[PDB]
Amino acid sequence: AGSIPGRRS
Amino acid sequence: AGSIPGRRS
Amino acid sequence: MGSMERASLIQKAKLAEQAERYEDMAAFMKGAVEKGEELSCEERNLLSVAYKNVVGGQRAAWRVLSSIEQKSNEGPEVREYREKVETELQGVCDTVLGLLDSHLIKEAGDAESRVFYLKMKGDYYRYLAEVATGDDKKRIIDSARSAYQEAMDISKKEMPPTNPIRLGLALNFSVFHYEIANSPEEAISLAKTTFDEAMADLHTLSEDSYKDSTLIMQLLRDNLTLWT
Amino acid sequence: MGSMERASLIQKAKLAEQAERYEDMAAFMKGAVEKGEELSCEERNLLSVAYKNVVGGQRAAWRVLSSIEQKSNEGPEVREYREKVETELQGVCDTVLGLLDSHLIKEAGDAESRVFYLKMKGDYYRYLAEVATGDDKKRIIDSARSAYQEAMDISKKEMPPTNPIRLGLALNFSVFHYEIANSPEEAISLAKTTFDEAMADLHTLSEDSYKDSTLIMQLLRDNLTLWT
Ligand SMILES: *Cc1ccc(C(=O)NCc2cnn(C)c2)cc1
Ligand SMILES: *Cc1ccc(C(=O)NCc2cnn(C)c2)cc1
Ligand SMILES: [Ca+2]
Ligand SMILES: [Ca+2]
Ligand SMILES: [Cl-]
Ligand SMILES: [Cl-]
Ligand SMILES: [Cl-]
Ligand SMILES: [Cl-]
Repeated sequence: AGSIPGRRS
Repeated sequence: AGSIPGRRS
Repeated sequence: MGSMERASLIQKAKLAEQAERYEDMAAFMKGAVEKGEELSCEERNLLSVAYKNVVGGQRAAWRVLSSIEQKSNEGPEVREYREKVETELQGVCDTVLGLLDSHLIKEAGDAESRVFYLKMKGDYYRYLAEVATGDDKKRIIDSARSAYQEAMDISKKEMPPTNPIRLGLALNFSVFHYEIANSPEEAISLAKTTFDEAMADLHTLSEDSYKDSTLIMQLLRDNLTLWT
Repeated sequence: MGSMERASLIQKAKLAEQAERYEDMAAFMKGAVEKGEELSCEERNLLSVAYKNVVGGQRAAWRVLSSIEQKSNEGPEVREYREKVETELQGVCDTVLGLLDSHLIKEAGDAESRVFYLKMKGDYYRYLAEVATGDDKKRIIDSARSAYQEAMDISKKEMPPTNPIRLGLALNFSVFHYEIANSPEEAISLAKTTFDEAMADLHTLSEDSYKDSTLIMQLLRDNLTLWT
């Protein structure tokens, strides 16, 4: 289950 | 140009 | 970071993100917050991206070690090292929560900032809950739920159903319900209602806003597909 | 790490590698080295893998920042932050070199350990040379060359041409020639002769040794393809 990716700015 | 990957043990 | 200019801290946070130096990025953004001024939309994103990456690495490592530890209970080293990583993770979560409490949230009056910070508060208590096992797992879960709920209430009143902050908040609260609170029905209901109400609002958006919202709606759909 | 058992340090280094916690891995292996006992083949690999990953992240970040810095010279923040990363990288290289000098190399008598450590010495001076710009770039380059050369001399006398340590040493020395010493002809000649002499020795190997050697020979071939 995926949360929101705070991957890239 | 690639050196030796000390990637995994 | 008290001797560095606020603008220099922000500029170096952006450089650190480009260099994938997220520990540095977080320390720069922590310094920027401690200057005491409110954060712009872009600056809030930098703060969130930095700590999300740092704690994301710690969570991934903790899960690897916790899995090894459980396979061994079917010397003290595996437990000791899992404990060390867990303590470091809790320290990072406590640091972020301290920044929100001193004093980001109390000065955040606009919906876009206040909902963003309260979602953050819910997220970092959720990360604490992931590793909690003692007399305070319940209180940590309730702290996460309370922050998410206040953010939810504001976002329903003040933001359109397609707002990316509102959508990402609902996504993470639904993950909270499913993974932390043992409420998969609430998780599925929230994700479905969030998706459907956003779908009905898409006609109001520009091409660029449409892409932003549909991207996050796909994440809700992916979870629903996994959960049903 | 003075209060932790050597065996516990080794065990935790292996756990850290599984968790991709390479900074921890390096600190555990540094503690193991400082116990003063020689390292086994497996333990030497753990030491090398840990620091290779740590400095590999720093080199990647330094290149990102150096590229930004050069695009700006066509405030002081980009230079300052590149300098900070560069100083941290140099500290890691100095730490590894200190471990080799106190006292890994002087106690290493077998070809497999001595060549391995001297190749390491060449590698970490090569990393120092990558960022060197002052009155000591020449001396750093000569320190790398001297370590590689001593390792080369031992490996020719004591190891078969397919030995993976010998092959990886020649690979990295050829990269030294090409990238650091401005000697692309020497780099190409070394890679070609290394490949050809290994090819002629493959018939002596088991199925598993054959896979180990041909894998590294492919890396020599990839470089030759890029260089010619
Ligand atoms: C709280 C929060 C909401 C939304 C975002 C966001 O827009 N992240 C970018 C993104 C959109 N779709 N993906 C996969 C990433 C961040 C934080
Ligand atoms: C100095 C040194 C020599 C050889 C190796 C090694 O065998 N690394 C594993 C490997 C083989 N082929 N690839 C891509 C990785 C490490 C260090
Ligand atoms: Ca100022
Ligand atoms: Ca002991
Ligand atoms: Cl530990
Ligand atoms: Cl305000
Ligand atoms: Cl800096
Ligand atoms: Cl010895």
